[PDB]
Order: sequence, then C-alpha cells, then structure tokens
Amino acid sequence: DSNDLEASFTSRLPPEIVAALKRKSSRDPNSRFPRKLHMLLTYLASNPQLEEEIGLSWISDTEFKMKKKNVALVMGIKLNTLNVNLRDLAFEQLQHDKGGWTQWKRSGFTRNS
DNA sequence: GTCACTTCACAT
DNA sequence: CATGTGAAGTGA
Repeated sequence: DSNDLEASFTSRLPPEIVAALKRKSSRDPNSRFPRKLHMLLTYLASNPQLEEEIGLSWISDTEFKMKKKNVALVMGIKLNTLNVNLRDLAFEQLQHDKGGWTQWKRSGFTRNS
C-alpha cells in the first residue's frame, strides 16, 4: 500500500509538477532539490486537501513543515535520501520529529524563491 | 572528468 | 523509533 499511496498523489497532481519532479538533477537550478521541493510547497498552499494529505506547508513565511514519509513519497525519492538532501543542501531541522511532522528553514528558502 | 544527487547497509 | 555514514552508482 506504500506504493499506491504514491499513485493517488502523483496522479491527483498536475502533469507539469510531476514532470518537474521526475527529471534527474543537472546543472539547471530548477532541477536540483530546493526548487523541486519549493514548487510543491507553494503549489500545495494553493490546494489544501493535498496540503493535508501530503503534509507539506508553510508555518511561517520563513519556516515550513512536512511529513517526510510523505514528501519523500511524492518526490519518488527514498526517505533516507530525502533526509540526506535536507542536511546536505543545508536545511535546518529546528524541531525533532513530533509524530510524523517536522518543521524547517533555509536562508534562501522562503516566500517565493 | 564533474555535478548533483541516489541508494545501500549499517551506524548513531 | 528517527537520522546519519562512507563508499559506490547514475546520468545529466
């Protein structure tokens, strides 16, 4: 069931976003992590049901929160990886796992860019 | 040859 | 349980 969970998600998502997320990372900035993540972020804050189901959103305009299990699902990237990226591209974990949720920030990460 | 992730298989 | 390691891929 941890797979079909993927289905409903990717599926109920606009083909463009998906497409985005599917492309391997190149030197192109809107192809590496941050962007890809961030597009979802702001996409979601636009369609609440999904913001709930996936569990990825802005707490403040500087900090945000997610259920890794789930974002790493949408992004087709394993959980392990997803964490590995978060610290590797320097994101700050500022509140240990609180029942699935975590909140984060990154100096360049915010509002819209 | 380099990036920028990815994943594993175990460690902490 | 949640997270991180180092080495070893893979295709931009």
